[PDB]
Amino acid sequence: AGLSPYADKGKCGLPEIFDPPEELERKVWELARLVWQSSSVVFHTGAGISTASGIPDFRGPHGVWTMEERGLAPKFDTTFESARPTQTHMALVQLERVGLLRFLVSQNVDGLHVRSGFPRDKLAELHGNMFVEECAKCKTQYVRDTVVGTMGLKATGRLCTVAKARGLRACRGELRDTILDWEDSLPDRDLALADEASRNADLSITLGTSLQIRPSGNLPLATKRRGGRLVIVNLQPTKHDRHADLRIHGYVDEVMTRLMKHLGLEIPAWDGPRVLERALPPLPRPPTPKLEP
Ligand SMILES: Nc1ncnc2c1ncn2[C@@H]1O[C@H](COP(=O)(O)OP(=O)(O)OC[C@H]2O[C@H](O)[C@H](O)[C@@H]2O)[C@@H](O)[C@H]1O
Ligand SMILES: [Zn+2]
Repeated sequence: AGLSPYADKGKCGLPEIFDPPEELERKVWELARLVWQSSSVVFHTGAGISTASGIPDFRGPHGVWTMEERGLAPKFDTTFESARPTQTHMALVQLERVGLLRFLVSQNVDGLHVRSGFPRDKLAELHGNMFVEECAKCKTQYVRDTVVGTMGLKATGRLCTVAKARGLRACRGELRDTILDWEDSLPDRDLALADEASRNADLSITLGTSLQIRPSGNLPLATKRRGGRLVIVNLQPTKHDRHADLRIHGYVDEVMTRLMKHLGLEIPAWDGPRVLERALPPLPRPPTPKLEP
């Protein structure tokens, strides 16, 4: 970690919980009905959906902050550039393709949602993206193929190339990274879209986040606030466990694989990094799912 020293990293290293198989099976069927029936589905993702790609989380038993409390560095089985989207990442791509996902709110800086092919206009990256730099003068973002090279909103060394003055010159503004440091204000645009999506959802589903950061972790509560349903999928306890209508303790890849199977949808294969700015028009709404035995 090349971001500021900071006391309050929240509750780290709590034990993991696994729902027994009968209960897990019933819960994922309930999740499948909810997703199928709801008019406006918002997913909230954190670091737990990228552990299967080899990227450690922050507050899990081997998390970056957990290990830091005992002086150790975390283990990175991949670099950000070489990380591959998980089944969860690709399941979200497909749910968006078939009109079963309205918006995706992510706290992850790992760049995997964009790189999986998920459309940027349905994505809020609340804490940054290691691959994205932004012009300090005109606010244009650049999605790079490789990590921009700084963190904590510093200058990257590159300048903005967007044409200005009838195309007689470039903006030349200073490009800076988008990775927030501790206590930085969230990106205005992304937060406002995320809060709007949550405020108008009838279903919010959280995946692999302990929900300990504010305001990011409080956004799913806005769904519950208007009488919509809240689902939390996580191995550890989360801050907002007491507000969930449905709580699922299991491997997020297991949950999402079973969910897609219940919806009658294939999880597509990833074929290398993409960047999709705007969502395509949806595929046909899938055949009506079969229900639980
Ligand atoms: N395969 C898995 N399946 C289900 N749950 C999992 C899995 N792997 C890990 N978990 C759970 O996944 C959860 C991940 O929780 P946290 O580690 O706090 O990550 P955040 O995304 O909420 O952290 C938010 C910000 O805080 C930081 O400062 C950064 O700025 C972050 O952006 C754990 O509770 C694990 O049990
Ligand atoms: Zn610019």
